[PDB]
Amino acid sequence: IGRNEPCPCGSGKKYKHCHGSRVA
Amino acid sequence: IGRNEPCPCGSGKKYKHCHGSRVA
Amino acid sequence: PVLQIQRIYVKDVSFEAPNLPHIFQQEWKPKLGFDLSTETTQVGDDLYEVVLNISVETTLEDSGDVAFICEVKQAGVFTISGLEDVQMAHCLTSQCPNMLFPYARELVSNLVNRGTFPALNLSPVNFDALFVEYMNRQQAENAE
Amino acid sequence: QPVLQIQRIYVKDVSFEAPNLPHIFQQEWKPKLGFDLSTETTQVGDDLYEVVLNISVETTLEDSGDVAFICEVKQAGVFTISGLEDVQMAHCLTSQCPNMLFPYARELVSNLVNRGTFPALNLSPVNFDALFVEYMN
Amino acid sequence: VLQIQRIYVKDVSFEAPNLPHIFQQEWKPKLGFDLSTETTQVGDDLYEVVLNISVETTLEDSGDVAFICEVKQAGVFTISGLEDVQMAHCLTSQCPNMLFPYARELVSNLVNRGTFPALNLSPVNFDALFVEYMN
Amino acid sequence: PVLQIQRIYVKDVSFEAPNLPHIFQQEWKPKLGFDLSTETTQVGDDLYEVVLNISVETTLEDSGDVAFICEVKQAGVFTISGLEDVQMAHCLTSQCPNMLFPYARELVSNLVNRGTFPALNLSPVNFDALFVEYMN
Ligand SMILES: [Zn+2]
Ligand SMILES: [Zn+2]
Repeated sequence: IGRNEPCPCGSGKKYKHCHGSRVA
Repeated sequence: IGRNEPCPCGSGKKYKHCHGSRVA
Repeated sequence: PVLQIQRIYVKDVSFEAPNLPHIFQQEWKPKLGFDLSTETTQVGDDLYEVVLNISVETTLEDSGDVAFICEVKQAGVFTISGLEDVQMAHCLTSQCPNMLFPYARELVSNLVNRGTFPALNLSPVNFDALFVEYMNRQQAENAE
Repeated sequence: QPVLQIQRIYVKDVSFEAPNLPHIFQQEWKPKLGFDLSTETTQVGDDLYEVVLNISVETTLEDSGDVAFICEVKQAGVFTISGLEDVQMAHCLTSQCPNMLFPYARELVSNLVNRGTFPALNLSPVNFDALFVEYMN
Repeated sequence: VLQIQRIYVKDVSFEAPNLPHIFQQEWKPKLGFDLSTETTQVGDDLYEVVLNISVETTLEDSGDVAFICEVKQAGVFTISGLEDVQMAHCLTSQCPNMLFPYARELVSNLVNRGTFPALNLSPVNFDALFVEYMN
Repeated sequence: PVLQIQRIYVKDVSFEAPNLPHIFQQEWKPKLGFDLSTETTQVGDDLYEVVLNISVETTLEDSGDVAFICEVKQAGVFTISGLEDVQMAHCLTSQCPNMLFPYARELVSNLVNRGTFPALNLSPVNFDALFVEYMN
């Protein structure tokens, strides 16, 4: 699942800006 | 006197490749 | 008989550095994660689009924090013809991907520099080895 | 005496997508450009602020509606700013700084588009003062 | 009236003579920065403003040149409806100021290519070059 | 047997657009001149600096005026060891230059775009072929 892919949760957010974020 | 400018001395070389070189 | 490169382009690019600017306060002890794969698609008569997928993730070890993650889909359209099944498989999983690597390398390099992280120049990859994996995985599927 | 110094310029996030390749290359290049922009600031230290310039670009081909490419850039910079009155500082964070960051973002967008072998796209100059007048209200 | 018609580079030069060995020296940089502008009318109400920037960095404990970068960043502007003084400020301060950030990014870009630590030119007060003009 | 990239950097760069802005009024009928060459230098034990030299000149046919001239000296330092004279010759004149080409290509395209000229992305160079011209 690519960082740019649509987050698997219909947020419309990209995987990396939703469930895939790594911020800390 | 610009780096890409023809060197003052009809070398043909860009000033930076003639009288403007900084090759230590 | 013929292998020609028609066009080299990027299909997808992604670069993220979530922990900036504070991450630059940590000790630069990088741990590099590198993922790679290729895929082909016939796009015309003797026209094939080969795509090189590269994923790179760097984290600092004495913290686990992600410095940056970079995903790239480098592609090229090739004109290929006059090759036996195996010769063709080697061309699509080794030869072509190998021509595209240096372009992906420079792309990764360029993006990492934009985040002001120390240079990252992907080490050469031996695709012949990936070609062997393809074969072996096929001798496994065709044998069911 | 007021001070405005550039500490670091970096990219926090980049995205470029070209969904319909290589077939989109067969359509007539009649581009329709969608351009979104915004900025946001965050104090990251004493007199240290991180200004972020967000630029979103989408280009579609008119006689088909197909997406040629989407490009989103989050260009940022850490600046040392001090000695400004509330209004002065607001202008500096919503106009001055974003303006210094723009050309960087512009070059990143052009760089990525060229990598998708699309004809050059050099974002036109942005008058950030328009974005200041809006912020004040 | 003041409109930007086109922004382009007329001349660019980046040189790092002492590579790769210079990377072994202690990075104790000494920055030399030169700047100047010049205008030329290229049409009716059309002026080409050129920002000239020269940057030279040497390492102090050796004097060796790390890199030299020269840029000629320009733009074509449509300018009209200004008294002699207001026009002078526009050509020697306003316009050069619009062009600076583009030149900044160019220098920054080239420096990066040489893998030297980032160099982001500090903002320049162009009103100063306007005063110098008047005088 | 080894081949590692230590550093990739530019030693010299030049871009010139003499006839601006008027050249923008001529019909864009480009004539491209492209020159290339490489050179190597041992810079240490198993350390070699490979330099890719790219020269590019574009003129407009209907007048001969020069649109732009771009010269790039792209280089890289590589750790190379464990190769026979021929193998090494191929690695220094083909393998390494090939790794550097896309960097130089990007720099040329980057500078050309700064001059607001239509995109110029140098076509792939088969260095294995420029290796043959070396054995001769
Ligand atoms: Zn989600
Ligand atoms: Zn001379």
